[PDB]
Amino acid sequence: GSFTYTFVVRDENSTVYAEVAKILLASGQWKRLKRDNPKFNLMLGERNRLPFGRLGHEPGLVQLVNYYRGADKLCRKASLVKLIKTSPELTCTWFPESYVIYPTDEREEFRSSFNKKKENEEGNVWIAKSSSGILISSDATELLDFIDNQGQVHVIQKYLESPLLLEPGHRKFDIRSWVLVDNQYNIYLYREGVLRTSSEPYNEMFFEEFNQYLVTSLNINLENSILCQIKEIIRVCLSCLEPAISTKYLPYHSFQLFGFDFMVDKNLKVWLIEVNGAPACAQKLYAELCKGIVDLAISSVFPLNNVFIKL
Ligand SMILES: Nc1ncnc2c1ncn2[C@@H]1O[C@H](COP(=O)(O)OP(=O)(O)NP(=O)(O)O)[C@@H](O)[C@H]1O
Ligand SMILES: [Mg+2]
Ligand SMILES: [Mg+2]
Ligand SMILES: [Mg+2]
Repeated sequence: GSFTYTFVVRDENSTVYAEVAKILLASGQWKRLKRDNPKFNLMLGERNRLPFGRLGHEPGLVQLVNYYRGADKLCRKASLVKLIKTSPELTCTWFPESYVIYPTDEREEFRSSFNKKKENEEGNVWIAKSSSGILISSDATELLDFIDNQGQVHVIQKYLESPLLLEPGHRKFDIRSWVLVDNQYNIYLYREGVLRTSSEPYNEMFFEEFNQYLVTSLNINLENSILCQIKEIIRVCLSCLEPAISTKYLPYHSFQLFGFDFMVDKNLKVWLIEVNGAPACAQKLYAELCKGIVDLAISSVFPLNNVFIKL
């Protein structure tokens, strides 16, 4: 329809959306405006503290923003924990046992869990992390100190003592998928992940080789084990969040890119450890990705004249 849409960029430092800001121009149908110009169709907003209250007011403007208000209820450690312990649906065998500790909480239920394991004489190594410096120990009282020492509401999570290692180099790793949730709440998983292998033994590795280390050194395949369970976790996590961030009755549209962080243990079991709301990408994939975003979440709303899986 030879029409030209408009957009503002409120986050100059996002490499994922500094990229998108381009691919748009590439279609010859988009024009970037002044960061403060309110006549935009699409707003590539800021990582945190985004002005959602001013969306869908400008007369006649249908607006889309690249963040779901309230999506931090899944992205912040402490929140993610409450969310899984709240909704009855969350059968969460894939989520490390976790407790929120306020410096000044669940440190009482934590101690109970800790002591129970101590008497049953089983793995009792935990890791204390900050919701937004990490400690890994077996001493509760000590872990709790660390928390109180530096006020910042930490989370005490059960540490995976039996992690699937790699080689050469026998190093620990973690996988990270990219999930795109559009304005109608369709979920799309980019066919490519990325691993963050460790330097010292127990570099960034892609699904290219890793799909091999699962066969040329193991039994099953990349799909028949990991990629299978990963989909289930994504689906339930976002399904439990929908009610609290659905834009069905809001005066504007919303879409968002999430970066899920997983881990695999000895028995090839996949655990969820974190979900990042403003994930960057590999310098390599930054292209086939940012184009799926425009295709699936932007152009789907503002029409112009495989790679993704729909969970
Ligand atoms: N439950 C767990 N069991 C085993 N290892 C874990 C667990 N949780 C986290 N880790 C490891 O701890 C590392 C850092 O934890 P993470 O929760 O990602 O912290 P962060 O605050 O986002 N910081 P960053 O190190 O920049 O990613 C991860 O890359 C994992 O290798
Ligand atoms: Mg929103
Ligand atoms: Mg996004
Ligand atoms: Mg992290």
